[PDB]
Amino acid sequence: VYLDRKLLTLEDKELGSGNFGTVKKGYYQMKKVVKTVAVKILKPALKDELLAEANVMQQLDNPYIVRMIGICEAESWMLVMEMAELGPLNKYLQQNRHVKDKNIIELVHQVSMGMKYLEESNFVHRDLAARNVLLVTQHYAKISDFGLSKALRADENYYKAKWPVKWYAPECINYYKFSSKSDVWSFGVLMWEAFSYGQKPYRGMKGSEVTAMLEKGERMGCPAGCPREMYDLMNLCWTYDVENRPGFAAVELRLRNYYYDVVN
Ligand SMILES: Cc1cn(-c2nc(Nc3cc(C)c(OCCO)c(C)c3)ncc2F)cc1CN1CC[C@@H](O)C1
Repeated sequence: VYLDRKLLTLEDKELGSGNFGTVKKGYYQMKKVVKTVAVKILKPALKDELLAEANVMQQLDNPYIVRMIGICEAESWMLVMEMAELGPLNKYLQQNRHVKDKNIIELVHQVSMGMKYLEESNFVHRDLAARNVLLVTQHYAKISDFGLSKALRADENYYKAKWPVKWYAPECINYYKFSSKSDVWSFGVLMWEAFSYGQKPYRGMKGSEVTAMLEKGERMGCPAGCPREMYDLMNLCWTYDVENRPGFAAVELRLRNYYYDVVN
């Protein structure tokens, strides 16, 4: 878990920024091979946020989740993760419009598998969005950014709490209640983004107006070229009633079936 700072080389080129500090590309020397890494580098008591993130990531072990290599303490705190070279899903899709619906299905299914695993592990992501899906290849996606994630208690199926309101289920807004079903809501939004080639959801609207729209039963439209069955799934993810909204097992199962029908 604790990494040697002298085995780590960080590139001066920044990769991304935020109110924690930065993220940078680098290399971690293993026994005989060098591993390319993404390093989240810490700049009041937000130290414990990073350790919590690392603590969540240490427990997760799935192909469709970004792997933690370890933590490094030196000059600043540093969370070392494996590198996904192609970067965020939404930016990739914005710049690669030729990508085919079948490819997008493949990627969203991969995300659904990662989230099904996360659901089984009783973790809530609480920030599932296309920006937080990182591409290893055009055909391999991983879920990133566990800074807001929580391990559910063995007796509860939800967590009670600056929010990405556009990705949030009604019960998150109305009751501050975060569950794997609320991750499912966010996945619907993520799907909409993917099939819109990285377009922003609820363009030009304030959170309060988004909340108002959803309350009236209104939902985002079916993106250009999006198969109707995938849009059906988005709407199912946007089921207002948490209890009737499906879990990731059923969401994943629907994606799996549809995808392997497309390869047949
Ligand atoms: C916590 C964290 C981990 N990572 C990682 N990034 C990468 N690869 C990567 C990331 C970006 C943003 C990226 O785009 C750089 C700007 O074009 C590219 C080409 C690769 N590989 C592995 C990682 F673990 C990135 C972050 C920062 N997040 C902020 C919002 C979300 O987009 C990412």
